[PDB]
Amino acid sequence: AAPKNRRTIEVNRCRRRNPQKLIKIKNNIDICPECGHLKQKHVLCGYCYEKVRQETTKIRQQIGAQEGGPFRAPSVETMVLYTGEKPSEKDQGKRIVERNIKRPSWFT
Amino acid sequence: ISHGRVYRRLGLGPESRIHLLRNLLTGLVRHERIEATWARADEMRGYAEKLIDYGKLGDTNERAMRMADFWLTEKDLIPKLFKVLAPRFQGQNGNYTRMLQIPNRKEQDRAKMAVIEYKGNYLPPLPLPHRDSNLTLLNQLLLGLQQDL
Amino acid sequence: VARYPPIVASMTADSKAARQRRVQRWQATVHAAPSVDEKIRILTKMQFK
RNA sequence: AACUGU
RNA sequence: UCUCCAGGCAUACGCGUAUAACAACUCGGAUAACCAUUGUUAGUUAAUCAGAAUAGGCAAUAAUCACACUAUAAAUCACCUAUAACUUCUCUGUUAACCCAACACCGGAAUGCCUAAAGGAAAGAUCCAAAAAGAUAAAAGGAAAAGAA
Ligand SMILES: [Zn+2]
Repeated sequence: AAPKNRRTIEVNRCRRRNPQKLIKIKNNIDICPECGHLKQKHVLCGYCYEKVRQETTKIRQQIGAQEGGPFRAPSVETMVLYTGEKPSEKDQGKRIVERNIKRPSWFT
Repeated sequence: ISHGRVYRRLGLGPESRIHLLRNLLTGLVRHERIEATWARADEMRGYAEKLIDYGKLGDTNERAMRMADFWLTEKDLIPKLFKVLAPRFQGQNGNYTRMLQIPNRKEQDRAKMAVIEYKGNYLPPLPLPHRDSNLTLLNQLLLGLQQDL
Repeated sequence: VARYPPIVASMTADSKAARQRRVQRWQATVHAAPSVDEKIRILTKMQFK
């Protein structure tokens, strides 16, 4: 079955310009205090998350080199230490990861 | 028609879902923080919490050893669960896993993204939300009400 | 008294370590070839450039 | 005839 | 690294640079990632692999592990006699995920070895509508198992 006649632009225009078919505005936009960038109320910041995710790779890269092989996951707890920080007695008996950078302000 | 459903349909079948969940659980244990789709992350959150209980049960438990071996493909992790994860969560009675929403992937599919991590980990803290301080005008007004009461 | 599983690569995985484990399984069969001629046959039954 | 949601 | 799949490798034929590196992100891939796209530069190595004198004389009896043994469809130049020449290694083929089907077509495509050590990925996301298709399961009964004519 094919259309019996051409559909008029006016009829077509009304269909596409009906409110149901139009793009709706969003009121859930929020600001990120940490980075000062926009975010949604139910969505986290990304500018700061970029630092966190990349820092994780840098920390993970250090971990990968230290292990040196697959299936080498330690059976003991692990800790990350940055330059200017010295291991404590409580840190004994735990895998220690050394980071050349200083302790990040956000990281505690 | 998803009324009363308590299980998500993932993978190519129920076995694939277990294997896909098994792979996700193994990866999470190794790294302690993994980013995945929100639907899949929610489904696997319950499994991770129960796994910590199995570690708490004890190494000598035959069921735990069988459970740990099946769920963890990489066998180096089996000592870790009983000697790293289980000792860490001994004080905790639950809520071992923290799941939060991440901005959706800009990969042309706009999948809902979430991050699931084990609490008490050595990884850098996630950017968690901070509640409003009591110094705010509304809270201070409520503080005055509290003092009167 | 915990029967910890061996820390080895999974046989069915698609990786270098898994491939080596699969290679060892065949190499065990070669070690299990009694006759010298069978050893030669197994080693030479496939033609390669 | 059996067989099975025919 | 993990999960799972199980025709792979050589030659022929055909194709003719689709090969490889770099740089691009417009066009091409029926979307991206990435390139198979665009531009530039590079490539395939052979005395061993492959392709590119004359005149006379004379021939009964297959193979089949060829012996026995039979059979019927009836199944192999040589070597002698003369003549002629008289010290040689160049040329060409060699790449590729490739061909015939208007297409990056669920089609067609010879031989040898071997059957996973080789070769691979069904999941763009979310929802779990109805209806429809495919698959699995059936209380009691058995046309409302593999047995006979
Ligand atoms: Zn921020």
